[PDB]
Amino acid sequence: PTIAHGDGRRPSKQRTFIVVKNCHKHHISTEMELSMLDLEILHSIPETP
Amino acid sequence: PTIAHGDGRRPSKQRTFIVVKNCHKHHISTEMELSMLDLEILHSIPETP
Repeated sequence: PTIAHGDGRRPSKQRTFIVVKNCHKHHISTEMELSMLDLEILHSIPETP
Repeated sequence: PTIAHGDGRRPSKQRTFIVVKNCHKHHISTEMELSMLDLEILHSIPETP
């Protein structure tokens, strides 16, 4: 908006500002290790304690 | 008003003051701009959505 003033200065027309805001994408990585012998007995079901 | 005194000083009379004040004027002006196309098609009826 504007103000009207009695002063001799020119009045200024209606004005709008159009503003663009942009994203930021961030990337996150973690790592895990698993033993082969550990993965071995998982499939079978145990019989002896 | 005044207050009487016993002294030999000459008396000041009844005192009257008349003060005149007048208006002051202010003018206020805004300017707006309207495009041709808006004001034209306002009269036009909607044929299609």
